[PDB]
Amino acid sequence: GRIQMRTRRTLRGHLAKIYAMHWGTDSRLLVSASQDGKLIIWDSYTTNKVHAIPLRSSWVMTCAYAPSGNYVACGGLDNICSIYNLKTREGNVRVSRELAGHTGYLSCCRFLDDNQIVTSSGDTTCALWDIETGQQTTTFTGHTGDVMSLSLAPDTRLFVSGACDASAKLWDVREGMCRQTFTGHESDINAICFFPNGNAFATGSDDATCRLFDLRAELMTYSHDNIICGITSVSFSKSGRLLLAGYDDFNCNVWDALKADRAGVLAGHDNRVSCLGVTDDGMAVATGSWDSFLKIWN
Amino acid sequence: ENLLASIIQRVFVWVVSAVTCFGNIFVICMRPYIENKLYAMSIISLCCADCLMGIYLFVIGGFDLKFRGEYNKHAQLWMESTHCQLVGSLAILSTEVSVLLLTFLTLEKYICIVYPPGKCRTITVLILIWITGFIVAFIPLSNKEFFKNYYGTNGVCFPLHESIGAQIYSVAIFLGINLAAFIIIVFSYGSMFYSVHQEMILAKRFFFIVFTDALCWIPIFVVKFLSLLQVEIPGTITSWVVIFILPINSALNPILYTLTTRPFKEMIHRFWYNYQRNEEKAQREANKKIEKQLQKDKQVYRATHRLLLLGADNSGKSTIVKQMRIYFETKFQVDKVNFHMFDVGGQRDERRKWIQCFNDVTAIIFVVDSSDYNRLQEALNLFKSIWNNRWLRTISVILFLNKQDLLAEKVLAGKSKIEDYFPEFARYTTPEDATPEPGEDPRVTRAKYFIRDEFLRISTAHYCYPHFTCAVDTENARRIFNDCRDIIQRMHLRQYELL
Amino acid sequence: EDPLLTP
Amino acid sequence: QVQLQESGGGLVQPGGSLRLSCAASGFTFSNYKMNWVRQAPGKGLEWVSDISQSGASISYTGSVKGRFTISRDNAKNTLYLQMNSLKPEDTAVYYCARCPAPFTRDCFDVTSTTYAYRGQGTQVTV
Repeated sequence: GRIQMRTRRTLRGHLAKIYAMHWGTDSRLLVSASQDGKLIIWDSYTTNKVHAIPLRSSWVMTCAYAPSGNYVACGGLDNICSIYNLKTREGNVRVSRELAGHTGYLSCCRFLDDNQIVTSSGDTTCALWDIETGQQTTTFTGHTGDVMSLSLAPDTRLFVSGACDASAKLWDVREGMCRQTFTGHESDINAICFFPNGNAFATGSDDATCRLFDLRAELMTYSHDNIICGITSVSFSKSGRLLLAGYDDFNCNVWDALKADRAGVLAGHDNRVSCLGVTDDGMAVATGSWDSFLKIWN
Repeated sequence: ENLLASIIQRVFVWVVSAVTCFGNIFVICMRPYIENKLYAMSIISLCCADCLMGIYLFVIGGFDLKFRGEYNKHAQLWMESTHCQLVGSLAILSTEVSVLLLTFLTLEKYICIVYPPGKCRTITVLILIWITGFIVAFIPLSNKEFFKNYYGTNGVCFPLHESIGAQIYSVAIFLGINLAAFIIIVFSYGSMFYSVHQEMILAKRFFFIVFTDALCWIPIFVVKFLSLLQVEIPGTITSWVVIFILPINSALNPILYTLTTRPFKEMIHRFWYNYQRNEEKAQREANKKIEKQLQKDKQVYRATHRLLLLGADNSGKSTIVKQMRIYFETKFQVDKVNFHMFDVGGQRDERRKWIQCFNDVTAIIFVVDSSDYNRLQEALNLFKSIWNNRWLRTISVILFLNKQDLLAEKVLAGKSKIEDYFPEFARYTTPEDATPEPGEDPRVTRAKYFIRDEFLRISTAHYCYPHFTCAVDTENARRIFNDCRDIIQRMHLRQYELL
Repeated sequence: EDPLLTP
Repeated sequence: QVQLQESGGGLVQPGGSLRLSCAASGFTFSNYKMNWVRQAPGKGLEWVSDISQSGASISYTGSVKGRFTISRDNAKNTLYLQMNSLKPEDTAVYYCARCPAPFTRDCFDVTSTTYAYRGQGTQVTV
């Protein structure tokens, strides 16, 4: 019926426009990147900072937390998904490696393991790197539009990518070809996220409409006449029955993945909801907008 | 026979008490829904002082209605009772605290506007102001024997109008520190207005604030001046003074700083749209170190100013960065102000979705050629897209018409027809406000202000700052710095509920 | 297994 | 699948007339401001006409203002360019452009390539 969850914690540490966040595997230790070139690790429960990495680029576009929790990825227009190691024998966090092999902005780069990471770049491509060698292990081309987002399957055998081509395509991690082509959107795609089952993926475009695609193929749509504003970040719950889209109405809109109705509205933010995240266990929702706040919702 | 004998007195006491209470309740209910946290909490404190004054008005009304027609017998009892000097202390506390908070807020606005302080400092100064109000309102009350019931001089119990031990305090609080507070407020808003102009709604708003302050407190100064000048004024006149004109702030500050401002309307529209222990102590120490690190980082990050650079491929986009490298990224210093000019152009020409990540940037510098007329139309298209973009609708655009020399010799040569690419030039006359530039033909001025004209007509159909530049002049950094100072002014006024 | 949907 | 189809063409003597029909398939034609673009041999892309969502605001490039005009047949969800007395120098392929975002006026339709919202186009030889 209704989902009325409020700002259970407020994280006021950030001092610039928050651009991207990512939950850890243990449902804690948020990674959050802001416009001050700062990449801050939070403990969600106690609301305390443990690491504050100074990024090279103030206007960072994406940040990522490794599944092992020892590495953190930073990416933007500088064509680099820098990997930083947290567990240092010297006791001080320092940069570890840099991956520079693209001519377009890495809008999102997320890990698979401690060694290999997939990146979605602004020059109409994706790339699986191995950070042990530094060479771009696999390249992914076939999008005729600026790639804006990608999502990683739970088994990490497929990763889906959405571009400004108004189409979202899968890519195999190893072989590197797109099996299924989905073109049912209407404007530029700004976010995408795998369904928890891994057999489907939701995609939020700038046409003020979200579309959930299933690989058995437009499969489902989420839109209304009142909303005339786009979607920035899309996230799924643990069970997948609930979806959250960061509309630019200065507040999140919570939809139902199966009913396509108005499940709720998460108001409380002053600007564009830059990024959304849901825990592995479905406990908390972390929302990062340009008001420099990580709003936690439970 | 009555504390407020005139019926006008009673009816307006009740009316103004209700108005004050309702306005401050609305301010309390609506302020957390709307930029700057310190300003918001200072507004909350001012609202608390105003509603304390409203409570004082309510309790005076209640005491007046307690003895209606029998006030003569109970007159000396209230003269000596602790209630009278208690409510006098409460009223004086409300007035003094509200005045001090207003001065603090206006001085903060002045120091943020004319010359472009942390949560801890805000709490410290706010609590110090409240404690100063308590001390000022209670020093007569503490030394009861010496102050001969200072508060209970008049029947209203607010001692505006007795011997030397009372008049010295009265002129020390009202003629002493309230007049200086008036001087601070009026000088601060005069300086803000002078700095802003050297648009029209700002002057009107400042006039309203200073007019409210004047209408409330310059009659208090006048009556204290006559009282100190041995001019006879009976206590009923200061009774009207306390009843009518003193609570003006308590009625108008809730509606002025909160109800008549633009973010209030924004919030209204938003509502309409909606409708083991060692580990803990180590973590605490790490949090303290990280918090001071983020303090230094916040000072650094607000010290610098982002400056996006945009234009055409043939335009002089890269030569601007190359010019101030002599003076992607490039950091420079102008008048001890750090600027961060970057020209991201190594990527693809598509720019609709990576331009959304430059919205906190102070200014987008749209530098484009003035000679290539196809590129001029492309510049018109790009400037239209920038101006009409949702996220660039709040970002000032510094328009630069680079290669003015190229346009000058291109129209002197007359090789290419401007009308073929833009027929309107056949029916255009030079603006009256054209800058006097001797030694150049009127054709150059006509064409150059003509391209300014389609740029500005699209802009008027954030603010646009059009300029002419070439690759020779090195002064463009100073002009960009002045424009950045102006943008600082407008958005600082935006943060303080003014613009 | 859905703390968001139900407490 | 956003589809833009250009219909109408053929070689035309200088000073002649023709019709260009931009048919839009897969999306609503009304919400988007529309543009006519043309690529000449040896030249880059340049959108020549723009029309707003309701047709209230119409703007033309200088080579188009005095010669020929644009219109929206929103009921037929299509764009008419009424070619009338075109200069012989403007032999070009006529592309149709839909602006990227709905309910807005910002448009970047002059991309060198990979702009998904332009049709194959037709070659007009005048």
